[PDB]
Amino acid sequence: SATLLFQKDPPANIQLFQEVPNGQSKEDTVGRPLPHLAAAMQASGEAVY
Amino acid sequence: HFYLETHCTIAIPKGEEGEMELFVSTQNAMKTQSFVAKMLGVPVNRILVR
Amino acid sequence: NKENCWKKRGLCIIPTKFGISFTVPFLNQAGALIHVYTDGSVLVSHGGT
Ligand SMILES: O=C(O)c1ccccc1O
Repeated sequence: SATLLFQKDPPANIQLFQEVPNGQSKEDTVGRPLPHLAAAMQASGEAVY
Repeated sequence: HFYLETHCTIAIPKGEEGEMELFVSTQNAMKTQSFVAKMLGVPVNRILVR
Repeated sequence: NKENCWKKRGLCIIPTKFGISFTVPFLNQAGALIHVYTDGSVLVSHGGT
């Protein structure tokens, strides 16, 4: 192994979280993975710093 | 009326979510806000009148 | 580690606990300002950034 050049290994990503109550309204986003509200503008460069 | 200062407005477009900030010589900030919003087609909470 | 002389692997599992609250009591206060405009749209303002 001391003669081997760096070899990157295959990545693996798993996230586990809890789903919201089965009877929760579609408009009640508390507990849901809602993306950051400014993420689209951040990705487009429209978000103002 | 002949107010010494005539009508004047400065509108600043932020570029985010239809946001706009305006500096206006007006007695009605509310109507200025809703009217600008109505014309733009965005919710009133996106417009700031000062 | 037995099959490698110049490369080794390590493994460790550790816990953590973190007290929640400013340790300066008076900093644990928050304010918010909410306006509902006539078109029904809401503008929320709060002390956080
Ligand atoms: O974490 C704290 O206890 C704290 C206390 C005062 C000011 C900033 C802080 O983060």
